[PDB]
Amino acid sequence: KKISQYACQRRTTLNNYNQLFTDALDILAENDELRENEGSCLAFMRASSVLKSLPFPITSMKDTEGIPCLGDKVKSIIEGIIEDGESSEAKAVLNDERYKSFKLFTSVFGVGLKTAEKWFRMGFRTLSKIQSDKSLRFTQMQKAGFLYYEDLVSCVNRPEAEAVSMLVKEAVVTFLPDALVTMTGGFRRGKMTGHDVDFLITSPEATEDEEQQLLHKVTDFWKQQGLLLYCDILESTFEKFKQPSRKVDAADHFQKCFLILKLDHGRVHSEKEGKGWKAIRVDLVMCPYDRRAFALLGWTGSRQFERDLRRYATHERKMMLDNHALYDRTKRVFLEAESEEEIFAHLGLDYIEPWERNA
Ligand SMILES: O=C(/C=C/c1cc(C(=O)c2cccc(F)c2)c[nH]1)/C=C(/O)C(=O)O
Ligand code: NA
Repeated sequence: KKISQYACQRRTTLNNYNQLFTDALDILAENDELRENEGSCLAFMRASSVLKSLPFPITSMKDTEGIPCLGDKVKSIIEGIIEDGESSEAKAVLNDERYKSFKLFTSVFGVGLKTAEKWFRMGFRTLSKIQSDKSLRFTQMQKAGFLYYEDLVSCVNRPEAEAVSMLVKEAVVTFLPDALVTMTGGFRRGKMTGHDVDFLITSPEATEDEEQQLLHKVTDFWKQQGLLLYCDILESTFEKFKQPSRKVDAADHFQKCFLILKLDHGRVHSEKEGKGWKAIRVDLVMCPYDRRAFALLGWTGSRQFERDLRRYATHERKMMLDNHALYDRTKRVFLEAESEEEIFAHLGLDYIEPWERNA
């Protein structure tokens, strides 16, 4: 059969046989994001995504025949890597002063594209020179980002993610004992590591007020217990009867919080001390019970899988999909789902397992 142009019609597992090509294409896509070239960024992301789905490594240009999303620019990059095992294009990006600075500065929690650009234009090149500067003013997010930098830059492993899951579940059930807590993001897709641990929380019997107060109760409990190192709660802007997003990259309107938690080493059951704890980035999302499948699907990712799911729904099925709902423009009805499988069925897609969504 023919490989689909949509990530939602491909099985993308963590055994990537084309890391030589995709690491180069991911660097080129990231540079186009920095250079504000959204179009070229998207073309490299789609090419990298399709190669990640292959069950074999590309070893000749003939191997690329019949593969979609491989334009002439991309094929030149693949050709170059086949030639000497390296990408001269990606090598130039890795040695570029702006690219190096952007990667380094945005590696700090609280620093995005605008602050990284600002510091570069000010002549900063190292985090040591930024942190020690007496004229710079930092946001509370950046202060936390610098204070817990070494812990946050070290990858969160599965024993740590599970230790955090235990803490989240223990805190949540204290206030809502019927609540369902699910680990989402990369770890749900089978990843060994991640930069953070994400969770979806839902309750079948909670009221609108109970739903709203849970993240405040849980974070106050952790603040009392001296485990809350950073906390930012974004209130819900969810609209029960609004049509799903038409945007390329849909925004999530559910109540959520961006945290840094103190994880004591005694809570981690691993193969393996220092201060005896590690700072961990944790995100919590609270959603209404009836929207739990849409939120789970959205938060499981990957970002490319989500983009293609929504693009397929729009272009192929005249349906509108987002983290909150699924709307059928032809039948003029919202479609209900109690599981991810039901969402895939509504869209006419064969079910793709979470570990097959690493697009
Ligand atoms: O990999 C991509 C990100 C989506 C995504 C969401 C997350 C987390 O936030 C996350 C991380 C670790 C643990 C955890 F529980 C949650 C992980 N995957 C996107 C590509 O497709 C690309 O950029 O090419
Ligand atoms: Na950052």
